[PDB]
Amino acid sequence: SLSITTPEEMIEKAKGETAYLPCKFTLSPEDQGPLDIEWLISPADNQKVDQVIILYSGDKIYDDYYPDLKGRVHFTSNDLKSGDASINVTNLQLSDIGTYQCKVKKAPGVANKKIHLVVLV
Repeated sequence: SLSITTPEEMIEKAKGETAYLPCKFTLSPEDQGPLDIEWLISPADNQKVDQVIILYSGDKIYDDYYPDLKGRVHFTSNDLKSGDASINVTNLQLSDIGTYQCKVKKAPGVANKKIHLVVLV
């Protein structure tokens, strides 16, 4: 088991600003496997869902590799292993509106949490 301590919440920011989407987690004793973190986006302005935007796996970050939000979504912490899977989305666009899901796995534990993002003109 594994818990994401951030609550599901709605972040509202203005176009062109930076959105911080928190995702902080704690581990249970059996979570001894490799830390794996992913974020997915389900945008409001298209019917595509669960698209990967960022991944931490094998102690490497893959961010711009994923086309959605390329160049604009990055992990905020310099130590993800300390329990901080949060991300920043820079230069917010109206197309960024949607539901973002943080997925944290440290085998065998798994947890997920959704953050809703609204961008204001």
